[PDB]
Amino acid sequence: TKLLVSLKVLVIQLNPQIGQVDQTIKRTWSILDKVTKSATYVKPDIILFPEFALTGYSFHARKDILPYVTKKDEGPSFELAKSISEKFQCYTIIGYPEEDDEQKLYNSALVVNPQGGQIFNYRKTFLYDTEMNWDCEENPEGFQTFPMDFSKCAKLSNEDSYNRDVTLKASIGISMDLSPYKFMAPFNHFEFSSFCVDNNVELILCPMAWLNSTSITDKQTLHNNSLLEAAKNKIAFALKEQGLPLAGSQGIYQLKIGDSQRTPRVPSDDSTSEYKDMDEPDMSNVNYWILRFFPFLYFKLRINWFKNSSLIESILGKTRMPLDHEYYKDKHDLLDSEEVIKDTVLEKTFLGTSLGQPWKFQGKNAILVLANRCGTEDGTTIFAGSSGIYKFNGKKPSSLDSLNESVELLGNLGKGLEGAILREVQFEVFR
Repeated sequence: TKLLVSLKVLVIQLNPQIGQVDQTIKRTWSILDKVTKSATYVKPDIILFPEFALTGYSFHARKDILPYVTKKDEGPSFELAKSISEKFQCYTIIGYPEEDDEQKLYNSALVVNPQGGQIFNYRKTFLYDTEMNWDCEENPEGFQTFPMDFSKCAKLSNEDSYNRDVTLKASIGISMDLSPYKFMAPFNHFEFSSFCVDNNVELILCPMAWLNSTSITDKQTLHNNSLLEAAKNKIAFALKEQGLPLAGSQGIYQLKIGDSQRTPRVPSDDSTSEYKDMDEPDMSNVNYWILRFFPFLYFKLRINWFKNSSLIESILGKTRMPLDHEYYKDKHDLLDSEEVIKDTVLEKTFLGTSLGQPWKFQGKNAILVLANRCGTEDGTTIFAGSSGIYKFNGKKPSSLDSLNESVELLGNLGKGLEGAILREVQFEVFR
């Protein structure tokens, strides 16, 4: 049975700096106030914040982050999300540094329902180099899904108002989750987005602290003080030329609240990665993010892959998580066996292809909400901003970027300004 859904989605984009938790919270309440006063404001059903939204990101040592960690149901990030959720009767999702009872540290995203109750806590699964500075653990459950009960957000197709409830299957992916494992795995594994497709996820939520490529990441540069000093001068000039302090922009809010301006489809060029034009998205990253969701994108060649059964072995052979992942540290050939083929195996995909269909996502819908922070840290690291909302429409009739019309760019913030974007998103699910 086809069910139409309408969700009001609000994304908050922040430039948090380490040691400014109280200031970032104040700016957050300032943004939310401005949002409610917008001419085309409507109450959000869900509000999504970035990775480490209140704390800053580039922690260099366990001792430096310890004053900012919290239990999943205590502390500034939880209390903020609970207050927001009660004031807007919505789901609120925020990234925060977590500590558990056993003194283990994670990079996490907590989820609070409209009643102010914490219904989920997701831990980052693929870690970035920075997490290794402070002993961050991998999520021992690997990628996870969870239900979100939305009240009065759905209707049958011939009905005229969104008066029915719906439980959507959701998944959170925190920044690096979208990348090849450790940047070492094959690009074409598309681990996170394959997982979402495999598990028929409908609402994909991504708190991020994702870099613009002007950032200094070359390891030899980072560990040669002379090369590093020279590199830092380059970034300093790039911020100064933009009329910004080195940490980037704070407190000047770009608001796109309830408008329907879509983001222009653009191929990545040798200029789309430049840190200029703070109110425009980084289209190098927008295109790359879209590419990392390849299994959700229409691609003509899948018909040949399926016809020739070219991916059957890849499909049967793929494991739930990378073999060396935390998942298996404590969790555990259908061809040459008398075990039957289970439903779950028939749900599995590689490159978007399943055992049963050339393109498993074909004819389906999914919504992607990406909340990326902006600003700069350590004089080396420039975050890409460009938070946005996307619809994968599952339609046929093959570019690997924003030119591909099976994805809809419902709206983005700029690469450099704090702010907020609200979009009403309409899509279908089947029940």
